[PDB]
Amino acid sequence: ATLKEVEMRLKSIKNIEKITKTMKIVASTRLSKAEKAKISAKKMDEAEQLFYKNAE
Amino acid sequence: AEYFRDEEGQDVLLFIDNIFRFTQAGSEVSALLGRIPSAVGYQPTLATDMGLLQERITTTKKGSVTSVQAVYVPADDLTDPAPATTFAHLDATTVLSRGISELGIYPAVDPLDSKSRLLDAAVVGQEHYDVASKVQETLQTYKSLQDIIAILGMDELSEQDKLTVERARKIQRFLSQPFAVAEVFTGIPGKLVRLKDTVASFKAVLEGKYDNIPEHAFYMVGGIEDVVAKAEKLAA
Amino acid sequence: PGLLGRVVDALGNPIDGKGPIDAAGRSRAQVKAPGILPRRSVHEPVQTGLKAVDALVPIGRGQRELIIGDRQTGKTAVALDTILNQKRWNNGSDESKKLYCV
Repeated sequence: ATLKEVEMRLKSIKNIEKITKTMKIVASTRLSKAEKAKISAKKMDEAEQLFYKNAE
Repeated sequence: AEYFRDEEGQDVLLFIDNIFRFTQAGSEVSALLGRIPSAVGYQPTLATDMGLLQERITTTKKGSVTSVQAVYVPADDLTDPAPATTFAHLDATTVLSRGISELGIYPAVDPLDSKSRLLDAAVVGQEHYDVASKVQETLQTYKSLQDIIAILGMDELSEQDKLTVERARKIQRFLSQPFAVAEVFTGIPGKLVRLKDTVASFKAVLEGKYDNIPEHAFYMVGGIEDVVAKAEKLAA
Repeated sequence: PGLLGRVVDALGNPIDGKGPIDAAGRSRAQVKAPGILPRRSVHEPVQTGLKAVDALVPIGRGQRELIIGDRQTGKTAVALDTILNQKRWNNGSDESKKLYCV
């Protein structure tokens, strides 16, 4: 109604909040693995660059 | 019906339509009777009047009467007092929902909102119960995951969940059955599926012994034979 | 004492027709609540035989815990279970353990 349409919409917003919360946390977890990888990769890259730089 | 039940001593199968009209009618003449209107304008005698109708209908030693009473839920709000009062008084509720109708699933029965007094494991037999319990969980899971599929997508769900979703979509259209009286409405031959046969056929689906069948080959089928047959037809 | 095993209507007439009620008084229904001083703190267990109820929300005797919940979910079934578990304690002769359910 007013009452129910408010309530269902508010429920939607609540559920959305819950999902965005969930994602943000899961993202942090996933992010940790990602960062670890990026270090190792960048180190590997630096060796190739060592050639290219010194080579001109 | 009382005459049939009692005096003729036969069984009956009463049907009344639509009983919201019965509530509504009483509400109007209540107002005319000068009684101070009750909540949401319903008669203050609503409970007892409904009660008189329902209580009169019963299976006595004399006979047995199987009432099927239609109810119109105003604006599909069952929280409205008139459906809610009736909701208690009827033994074997069935809800026909707008959404399911809109999904193109006819019957429009809301599967997770259908409760019957006799549905107890002993009464319907353990096998029937177990099969139906699995259906209920699967569909309820599908609905809970539906929101997740909506925003996140289906790709972020568990492998088990993805298989469950696939079964649920298949089950959802496995519910569909064309009606005999909709050989006018849809012109598709009706189907009467034996109770045991339905338990068996649903069991197969749940076991996933038809996970090689596409979703539309469950739409408006009958038994197990039909699910396979419509799959073969569609395959061509 | 003798209203045990009687399904009676509100008037007091047996509607299971188990004959004239065995009763030691007729008492008014407008009778009042027990006073401040006539009460004692609740501490006597009662076990409903429902694992969740008994642990998550333990119930004692003389308690008035609500069972508020969703329409026609066989609300009465949850309640009825408590009555059934009282059979275990009831069967016994210890009158501490005899809950005479209504």
